[PDB]
Amino acid sequence: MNLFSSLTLVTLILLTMPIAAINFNTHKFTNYPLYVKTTISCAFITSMIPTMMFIHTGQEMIISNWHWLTIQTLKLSLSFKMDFFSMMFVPVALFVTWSIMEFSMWYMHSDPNINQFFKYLLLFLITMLILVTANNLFQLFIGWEGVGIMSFLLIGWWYGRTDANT
Amino acid sequence: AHIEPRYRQFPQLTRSQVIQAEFFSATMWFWILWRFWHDSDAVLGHFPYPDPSQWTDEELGIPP
Amino acid sequence: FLPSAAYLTHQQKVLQLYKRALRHLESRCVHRDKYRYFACLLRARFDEHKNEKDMVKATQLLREAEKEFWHGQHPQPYIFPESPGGTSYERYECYKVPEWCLDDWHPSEKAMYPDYFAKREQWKKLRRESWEREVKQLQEETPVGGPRTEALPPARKQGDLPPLWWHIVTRPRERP
Amino acid sequence: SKMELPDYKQWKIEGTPLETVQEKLAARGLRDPWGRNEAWRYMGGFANNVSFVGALLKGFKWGFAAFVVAVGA
Amino acid sequence: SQQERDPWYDWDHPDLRLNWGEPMHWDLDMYIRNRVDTSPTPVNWNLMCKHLFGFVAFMLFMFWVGETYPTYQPVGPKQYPYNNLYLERGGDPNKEPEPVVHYEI
Amino acid sequence: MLKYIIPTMMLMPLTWLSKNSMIWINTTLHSLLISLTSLLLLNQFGDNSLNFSLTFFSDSLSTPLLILTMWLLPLMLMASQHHLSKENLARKKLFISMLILLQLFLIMTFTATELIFFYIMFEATLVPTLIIITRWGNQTERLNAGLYFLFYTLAGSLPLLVALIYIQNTMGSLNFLILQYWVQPMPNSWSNTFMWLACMMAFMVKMPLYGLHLWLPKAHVEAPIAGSMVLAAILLKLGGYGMMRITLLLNPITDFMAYPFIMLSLWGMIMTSSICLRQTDLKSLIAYSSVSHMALVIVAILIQTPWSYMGATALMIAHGLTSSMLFCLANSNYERVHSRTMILARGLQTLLPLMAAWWLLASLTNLALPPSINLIGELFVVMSTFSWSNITIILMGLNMVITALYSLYMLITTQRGKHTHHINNILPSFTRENALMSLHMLPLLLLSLNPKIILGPLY
Amino acid sequence: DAPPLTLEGIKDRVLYVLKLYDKIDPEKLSVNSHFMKDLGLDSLDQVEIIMAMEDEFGFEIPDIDAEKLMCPQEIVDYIADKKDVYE
Amino acid sequence: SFPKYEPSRLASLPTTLDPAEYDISSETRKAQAERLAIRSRLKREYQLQYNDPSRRGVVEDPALIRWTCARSANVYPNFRPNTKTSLLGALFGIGPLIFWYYVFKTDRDRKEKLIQEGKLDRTFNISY
Amino acid sequence: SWDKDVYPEPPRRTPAPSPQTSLPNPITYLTKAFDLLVDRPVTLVREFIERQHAKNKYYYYHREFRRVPDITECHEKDVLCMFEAEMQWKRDYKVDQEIVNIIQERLKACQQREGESHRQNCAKELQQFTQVVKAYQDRYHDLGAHYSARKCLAKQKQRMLAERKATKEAA
Amino acid sequence: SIFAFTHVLIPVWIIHYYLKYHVTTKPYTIVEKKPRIFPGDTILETGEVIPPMKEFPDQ
Amino acid sequence: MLCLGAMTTLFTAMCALTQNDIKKIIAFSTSSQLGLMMVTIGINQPHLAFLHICTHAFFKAMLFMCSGSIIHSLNDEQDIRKMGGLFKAMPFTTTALIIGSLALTGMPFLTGFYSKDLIIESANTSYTNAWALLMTLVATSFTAIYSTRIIFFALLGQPRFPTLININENNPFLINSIKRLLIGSLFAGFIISNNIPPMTIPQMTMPHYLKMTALTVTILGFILALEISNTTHYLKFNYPSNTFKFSNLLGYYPTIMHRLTPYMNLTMSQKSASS
Amino acid sequence: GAHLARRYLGDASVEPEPLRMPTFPPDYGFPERKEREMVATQQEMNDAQLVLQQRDYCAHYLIRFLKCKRDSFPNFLACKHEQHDWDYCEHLDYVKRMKEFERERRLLQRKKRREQREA
Amino acid sequence: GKRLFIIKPSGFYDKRFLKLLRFYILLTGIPVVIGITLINVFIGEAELAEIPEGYVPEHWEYFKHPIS
Repeated sequence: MNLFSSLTLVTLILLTMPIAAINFNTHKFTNYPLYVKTTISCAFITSMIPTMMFIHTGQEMIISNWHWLTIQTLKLSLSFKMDFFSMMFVPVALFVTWSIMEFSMWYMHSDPNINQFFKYLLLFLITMLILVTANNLFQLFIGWEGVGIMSFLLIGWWYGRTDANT
Repeated sequence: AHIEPRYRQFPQLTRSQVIQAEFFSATMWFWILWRFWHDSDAVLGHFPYPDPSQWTDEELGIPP
Repeated sequence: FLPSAAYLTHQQKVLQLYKRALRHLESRCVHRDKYRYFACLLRARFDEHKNEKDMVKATQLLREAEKEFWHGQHPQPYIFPESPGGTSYERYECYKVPEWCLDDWHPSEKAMYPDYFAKREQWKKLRRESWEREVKQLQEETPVGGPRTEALPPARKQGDLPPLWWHIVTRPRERP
Repeated sequence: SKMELPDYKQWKIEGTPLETVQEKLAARGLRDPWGRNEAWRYMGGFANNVSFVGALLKGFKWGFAAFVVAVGA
Repeated sequence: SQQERDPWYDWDHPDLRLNWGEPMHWDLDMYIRNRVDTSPTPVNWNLMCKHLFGFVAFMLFMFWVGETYPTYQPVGPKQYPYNNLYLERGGDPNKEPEPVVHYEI
Repeated sequence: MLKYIIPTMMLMPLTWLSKNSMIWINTTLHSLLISLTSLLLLNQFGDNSLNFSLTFFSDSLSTPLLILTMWLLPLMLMASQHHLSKENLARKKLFISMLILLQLFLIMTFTATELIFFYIMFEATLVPTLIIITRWGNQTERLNAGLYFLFYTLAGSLPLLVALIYIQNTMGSLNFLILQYWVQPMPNSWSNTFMWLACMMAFMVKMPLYGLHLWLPKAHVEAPIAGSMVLAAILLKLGGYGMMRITLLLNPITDFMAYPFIMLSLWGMIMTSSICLRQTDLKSLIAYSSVSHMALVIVAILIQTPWSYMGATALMIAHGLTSSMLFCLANSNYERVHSRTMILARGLQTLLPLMAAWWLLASLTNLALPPSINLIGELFVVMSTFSWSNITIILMGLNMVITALYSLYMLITTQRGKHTHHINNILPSFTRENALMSLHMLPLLLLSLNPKIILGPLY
Repeated sequence: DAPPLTLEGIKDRVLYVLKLYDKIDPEKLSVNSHFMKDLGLDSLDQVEIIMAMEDEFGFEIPDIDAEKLMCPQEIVDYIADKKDVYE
Repeated sequence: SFPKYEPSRLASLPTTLDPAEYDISSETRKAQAERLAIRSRLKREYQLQYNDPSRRGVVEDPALIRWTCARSANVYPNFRPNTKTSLLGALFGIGPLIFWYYVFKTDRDRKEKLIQEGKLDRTFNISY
Repeated sequence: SWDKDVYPEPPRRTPAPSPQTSLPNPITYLTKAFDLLVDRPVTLVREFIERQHAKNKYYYYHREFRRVPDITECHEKDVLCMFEAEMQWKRDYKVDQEIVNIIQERLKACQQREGESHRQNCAKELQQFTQVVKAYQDRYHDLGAHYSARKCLAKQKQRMLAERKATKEAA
Repeated sequence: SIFAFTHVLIPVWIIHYYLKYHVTTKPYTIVEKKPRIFPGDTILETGEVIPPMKEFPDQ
Repeated sequence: MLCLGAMTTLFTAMCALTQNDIKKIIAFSTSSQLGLMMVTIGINQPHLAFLHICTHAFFKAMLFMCSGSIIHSLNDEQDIRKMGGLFKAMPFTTTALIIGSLALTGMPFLTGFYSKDLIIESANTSYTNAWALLMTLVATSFTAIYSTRIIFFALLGQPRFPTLININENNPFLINSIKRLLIGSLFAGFIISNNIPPMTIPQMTMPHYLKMTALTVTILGFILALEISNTTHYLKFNYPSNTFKFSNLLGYYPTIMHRLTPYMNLTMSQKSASS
Repeated sequence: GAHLARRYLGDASVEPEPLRMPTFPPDYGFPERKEREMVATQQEMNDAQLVLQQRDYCAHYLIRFLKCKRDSFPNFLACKHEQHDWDYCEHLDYVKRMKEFERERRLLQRKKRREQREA
Repeated sequence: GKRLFIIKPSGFYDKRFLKLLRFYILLTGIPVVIGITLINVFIGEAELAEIPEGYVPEHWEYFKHPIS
């Protein structure tokens, strides 16, 4: 059924609107943690559904679209899958990260640069999701180095303290 | 009222944190007791581990 | 290596070893009561020999103290988590914006904060207002042909503020 | 901002670990610790906190009643 | 020059550990803090390296001692149905079976 | 493409008879018109090139490089004020018309049929950049930089002409199509090796190879910003373009005499990526970065694989964009602190809170972050070289590690952590500088979406 | 992340923890009371005092400043300087 | 109590135990006094360059510019060809190149002769 | 759709579940709610767009060609004969790459459909895949990057000459 | 509330318009490891049973 | 696979003694957990490793969040020293830490029991390498003893931390987050573990001292750490004996490699390249 | 175990080895014993899409178990009796494999024992 | 009397540049996207018909998308 694929794709696509929202904002938000809270909450409640269908049936599937550089005897589209691991891993990471959003609301209450912190953390979430869904190995490499770079920036958040950027 | 510090004395405790502490720890312990009695027998693995396979002879043509 | 002089003293070196050894015992010796015991044992060890009138005996015991201290130091001592070495070490240097800035702002943003900018303008007028005579006369009067020290005396002669003060007073608050 | 500072010599040392170190170091023959500081650490809402197996095994002070309910249901 | 010079002297440059007039050591590109930290080690140097290489070589020696002496429970091979499970190995679906059926114990 | 040539001739005298305070808008607007005009050409379909009476044709070996040059011209130009603003109006017109002439000969060079015309336009590319960097180099050895530049490019490029006249009078005329159609292999004699060595050695000097790369770093540290970007991006990628053109002839002996050049470029790639870790003079780090990437390009060109040529042109276009950008940010920093030295200019996290985002994005494109086209180039070259020798992947990955290391060190050294609290003259960053940033990187990402254009003629 | 401090309160805290000490007296104890000069105690106990101030207030004061304070007023002034507490 | 803690090229010898500090002479105290005076006068000149309201630009450090010009283009003089310089340059320049060139001779000979025979995994080896 | 001769599938199979429970079946409630909330407005959107383009039409045609004879029937030099021959050969190389792309698409389809039942009912596709790719390896592989067409002919002569000489002196 | 579920529903509508039509018209696209029929169950489309597993003994 | 995983597991298990930073203790704990998962792939058993990813994920997410609650509640002093006593003072976060540490080693028998002990049982019932099983057994004992040490030094000691205490949980968000993740650590481990189609053979037939032996080793490790604690109660000050010094400097690996290899390559960049 | 210690501290002749197990052959001295149950219906098991190393004996219980778990989905706890039946069948398989190992041990021990008594 | 004036560098030039950048991508982003939406909601792509018996069409009308 296309329902299964459609809900997996909306659980991917919900993790874009806060980033482009703050990049296109120009009128200052203060409830941006509330915004990230509700979008990750609905992403979790829409990712519990396809795993319920998964254990209800089995029914494993891969999706693929929008191919580019079909140069030689190979080709590659943005192509990612949903078998057992990418089924029963994604709501775990989403649930963990939503609680970490809560704890970062309270813990990082004082720094007035909370918006760029949430931008880095949510972009890191996107890239780790792209790693744990892909079957095209180039996209796995994309997720690999992207979470490396996000780990770099997200450790080196506190500029100064040369131990930390070391 | 807000929160207030104190100097070298035992801090104040509203009873909400202690009731959720009791609730959560003791529901863990109720869970682990209802896990140990009602269903499993997961520490002990439901099957008697046998002796060396039968301790019987004239088994399939043993050589005398 | 210090701004006042070059030699510390024998007493200053003994005392710095005392503070470092006691801090290392703090780091070794949790539950704090055995710490109090061993710390007063250390205090007893240094009051073994209060009556030392000799000098070569004192410095040789000091060198053996450095030996017996390096023989038994601790690898990760409890260093205070705001000091250099510790866990903060300008942790909140995210907002230690230097204060020569806040002068290149747009004038509507300067219209947002009127009275603070009037006060900063009159502080800056005070800064340039009392530079020439006081600081030049003190920095040509009090120095000898070598300055030969780093702590500097104030404007105790006649009037206004002590010299060389702007980037020592107007530092950020260490909680920005 | 007041702090109201619960005042000096209230501690009067009396404490068990500091009393042991005073008696042992006086058996050594010195009688001079720092003394009266850490009685706030050593009495108050402090001072017979639970032992090690008690904090971990704190669970069955409420779990048995609900477990008897679970046996009965 | 850099893990020495404790930062309580309060010189000029807060991180370069320099006070604006010095010979400016020829390896200022590399001897800084955040690149190479030459603190005094708590024990020695030769003692450190010999203990580390001894521990790693001991672990590799016991890895080899483990590799020459495997362990196993008393357990025979599996009993696959279609002659060590043909038709779902490498192939030849109607060409070359090797008939070895299991006999019971 | 004469509809590209004649508006460049009709753009130059307009700047001459432009009035005061009006040179700038006229040149910028009309070069952007040239950019749309350049975008019209992209039509290369299928089996053949797109030809045009004798002189002109277009391939994807030439079309993205041509679009790169004509897109680079307004970016070049708008980098090139505020550091000659107090100079004369006549000298300003002279400089701008010199850059327009240099663009004209570059378009001539990329849209060339014969290799003879390519040689003429090659040293026509050579001549104005000399005058630009030696006049406006703004340091005491811009003299030495221009002189090393001119003598290495002439003294390498010169016997190439004699070999081209020899190919002329041994095979008839020198169209690229006839040389596709009348070529025949020349076996392992000695004179074949000398002719191949002359041609490839001229281009080696232009690359630069590791044996003769002292050419570059003086000419980068001692140049103005327009000539810096032209020199690096268009001259090195023009050298690689010329090698890709000439290597269609003389196939059977490159397996015998390419083994020193591949080795020299690999070990020099490792040594150059190591040498751009520890130097001072912040500008020069990107110079040896360009040396390292063009060494990788050279290995890719000579191991002769279609994957290798696609990755080669991808790496060319990506490194041209990234190095031009990072030179422009280096010029912004030198506008700030008047230093060029690395360890002096520090901080820039409190100060300038979004200029740092462009430094970060540039260093991540240099690092081969995986949507950067740098990574597409490096990835295809790694695939081809592991097919080539199955053990040289270790040098590739060691280059990869060290490349990410020095680029990210260049980021966090000057621009992570503490102002020296004596700089106290930086203004917040101009809209012009940020305009050059978003003119560099927005086409890089919007090319990174659908990058099937920039891959080579072996698509 | 907001405990605030005062001058009078932190001076009362420093005088409190000096009054807590054993072998000095609260009889003649005030803010203008030099340690080595006219309280007679050793420099050794003086550095035990500075150790107590560090161990309570949670920041290392430098070893150059474990030398030349000797009186509670300059102690309160130096702690108020390191913590930057004024209005 | 201990073998007295040798240093190395990496292990820092701290200023606690030299032990050669303790044999102070009068000329060593004179040396420490002159060092203190030199840093005093340099910091005094630094502060007087540093504390004007009319100063806008950089602090104009001569030491950093000295080090950069002494490291960049004042290396080529001075220089002389010794046995040490020539041998070390010939050992670090062409040595590793001829080393990996020999190993690529070996691996290319193996690959050429191997697929010359036909015992390779090129049942499908498409992306040439 | 497409041509189901050239993009085939196995026939579809669906089993009927049977509770054995009385919850009843929350995912059925959710898929009915999905159908009524989503499937009907999407259908109305596509139906409106269907009518709006069902007013008037365009067309496009797949381009076909004639046949130039061969490269072998051109002379020694023939600048204008070899041009037609080699561009015709290069278009064959393009369509042949896309043939290999389609066969690899089929192989991935048989892999993802059959799950863990690989070696039953996928060996036909691996057999035809190694067939077509052995042909491709034999023909278009070892010709370098500056292929025009002529190196393919030289490789062709070399291969059949070596095979002829081997079977002759081993016959 | 209403902002939240229109923020959720308009990507569902857009990507389900995308995932039906263009994705269905591209042939070798979204594909499934098929559901697992059983030797006692039947077929929804064609419809017949598979004969069951055989006799048990020693169960 | 299993040789490298056993090396990591024993290395961090030995390495996590006398580590007075809390976050570094949790780092060595999670590296030992990844050593168990590398041994789990050392057997041909992927899905148990996946289940362990899920349990470990909820587990140390909740554990880091409790640790951050502690550290921000006492002014980011962050160390074991100057933090000693915490029980009966906001028992919600102490409850959180003891639920997390009891789920470490799988106190019998919780969500953390399931993956970890199926891993050790499948490792013991295998054609293993006679060394990796023993190293993982010793490392499970050691993760029991440093879980004991983080409990005992963070919670139950006599309270050592300075005054002016601002220990505060008039806070909805932290209590909701700790609430939800301990609810997750109680149930969701078993919920994920129960209803999956098993892609392996459950061995289920283990001898004497091969099924309860994991619990036996964790309890004797608790005994060993208990007697370490009771010897620490005394007033002795014995010398460090170089296993104590081998454990502080992280087995000397980060120290000596990060002081040696940035000296080698960069000094050769000075000597050969730049000069 | 201790059999491992006996095999590594005695001699490598009398104690058998895994992965080279069938050495003294089947039907060595059988009283016509070979049944080999095989109630799998292996083509139907292909239709059920099982795993390698599960297309084996004691898998019809796995068929019924997957059948009840698929057909009764919100039952988190009901399907366990067929699960235990499957575990009991795999226990019988484990006892079978241990019988095979210790039978080869006893055969090899007694036969080399007898030819050592006669040699 | 508790609150304190935080010291930021500036906001004006940065927010001005990003304001102009978003407005000048938005300036001809709305007409292009709305126009191409009008194209694929009104005019349609094409159909997949074939070359008939004896006819030669243009070198265009071999393409799917109409703006192509």
